[PDB]
Amino acid sequence: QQLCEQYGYHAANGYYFNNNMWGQGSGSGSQCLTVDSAQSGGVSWHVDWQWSGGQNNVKSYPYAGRELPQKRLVSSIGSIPTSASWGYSGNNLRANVAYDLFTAADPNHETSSGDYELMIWLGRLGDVYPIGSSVGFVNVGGQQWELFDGYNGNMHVFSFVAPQQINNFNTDVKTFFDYLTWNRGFPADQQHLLILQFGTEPFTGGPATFQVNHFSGQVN
Repeated sequence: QQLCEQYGYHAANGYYFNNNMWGQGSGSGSQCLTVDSAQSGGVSWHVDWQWSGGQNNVKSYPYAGRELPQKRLVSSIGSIPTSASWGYSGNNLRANVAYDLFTAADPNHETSSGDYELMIWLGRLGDVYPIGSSVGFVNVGGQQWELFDGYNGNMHVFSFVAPQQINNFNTDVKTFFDYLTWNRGFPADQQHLLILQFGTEPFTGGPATFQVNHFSGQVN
């Protein structure tokens, strides 16, 4: 499946993919997401892109996501085992590589995509910035991260950013949720987990390829 249109979309075997060129209007370029494998044990895919303009504007967030038929209360989730293997190539890369999760208390959350957004940046290429401000370094699930805290509209956004790129990553994402409820006031018995996604936010550069050798994730 080759997904070049702005919102070309594929789903199979419990995973979905979206080219997700939502910011294409803030610059110029092209992008195609190709699905290499989509199985119940995990997915494989890559996206090719070239992007220019809008120096500090995200052009897209191509991703694969785990299908979540029930939106579970974080306090009800035993674990979120996930595994990711990726690589980047191309010139002048300004992009990140990140897990993206969203939670909300009501299903009809009106003015935003979720009460909370939780990102985990495995990659940070070039001078690119998460939302909010640094609150320092924290240790979660066997790794040290720079935690960013901020708001994107109504949404409270927590970004755990790896100080050097992590190309092969295994964790339980519930431990990041635990960190947030023990230390940053996250209300675990009110927020339902809406989304578990993984991909790349390009800003500028290319011709580039973000290669996902393997992604898997579950909400248990």
